[PDB]
Amino acid sequence: ATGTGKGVLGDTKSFTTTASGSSYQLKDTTRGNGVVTYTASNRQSIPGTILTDADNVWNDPAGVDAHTYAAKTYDYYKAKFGRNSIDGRGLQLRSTVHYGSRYNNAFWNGSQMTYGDGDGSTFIAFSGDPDVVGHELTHGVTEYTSNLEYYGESGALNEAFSDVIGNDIQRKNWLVGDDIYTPNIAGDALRSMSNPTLYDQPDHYSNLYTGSSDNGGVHTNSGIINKAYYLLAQGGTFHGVTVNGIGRDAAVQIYYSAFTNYLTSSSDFSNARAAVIQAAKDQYGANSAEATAAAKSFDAVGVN
Ligand SMILES: [Ca+2]
Ligand SMILES: [Ca+2]
Ligand SMILES: [Ca+2]
Ligand SMILES: [Zn+2]
Repeated sequence: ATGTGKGVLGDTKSFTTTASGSSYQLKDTTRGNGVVTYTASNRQSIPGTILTDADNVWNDPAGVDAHTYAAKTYDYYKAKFGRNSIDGRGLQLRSTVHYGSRYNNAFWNGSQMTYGDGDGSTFIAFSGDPDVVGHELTHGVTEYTSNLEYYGESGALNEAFSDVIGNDIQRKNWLVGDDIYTPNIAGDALRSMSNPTLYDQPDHYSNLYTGSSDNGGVHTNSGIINKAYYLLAQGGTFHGVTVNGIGRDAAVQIYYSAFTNYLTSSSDFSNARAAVIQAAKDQYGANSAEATAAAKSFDAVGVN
């Protein structure tokens, strides 16, 4: 069936649902093994209950966006990368919204995407930014490919790949989480990929966070890798190094191959530089403008 409804930002969209007895479930059986979206009813049991609606016009902005953006992310991976869901074999995509009460985060737990509502002040419902949905689902992609550990540089790479892909899905700007952060302030964000230090992330390896909090800085140090991706795609001169931009299309192919074919669970930033150079060589040639840009983007952020 074709359901309709407003997302967290008030925009009407359509998506696929399933008629089941007297009502419709928020369940799309046409993408892999399914896209299925649940409510946790403001408690913390997951997955919770499949969301239902009597007339297929939905009034659950968070669930509309969780469901729609998971279907769009499914379409994006298959269309862009030839990948069928998280495992490449059609894994069912399960999302739960209204997790907890005023809960200020969202996460991938090894099985499904779970989204808090936010407290209404700092955050609104987290599925409202397709780059956050993209971000969380890409944590499952990483689990099934490089399986990058979630500590230190490995864990920062894990984070950075989730931001590169989430951001690339929407393509609105160089920001992450901007649609759901601080609804009373325009143009800020959880992270910036073009200017990471705006939100207290380092943009160069010489300012790597080396403390133990946050699993050794995994949401901090991703700023360095996000900056390298930005320089590869957009180009720039940074720390004296000029990177000729190769555009998002080519950059995201290079990073996708790098992070799914070449990195492994213990990889650090140096290995990521090697993997990104290799993917650029695979795709454009050993001495191509693209392979040269890949190497310069890492020179620029001080990863040798
Ligand atoms: Ca209705
Ligand atoms: Ca966004
Ligand atoms: Ca804001
Ligand atoms: Zn993450």
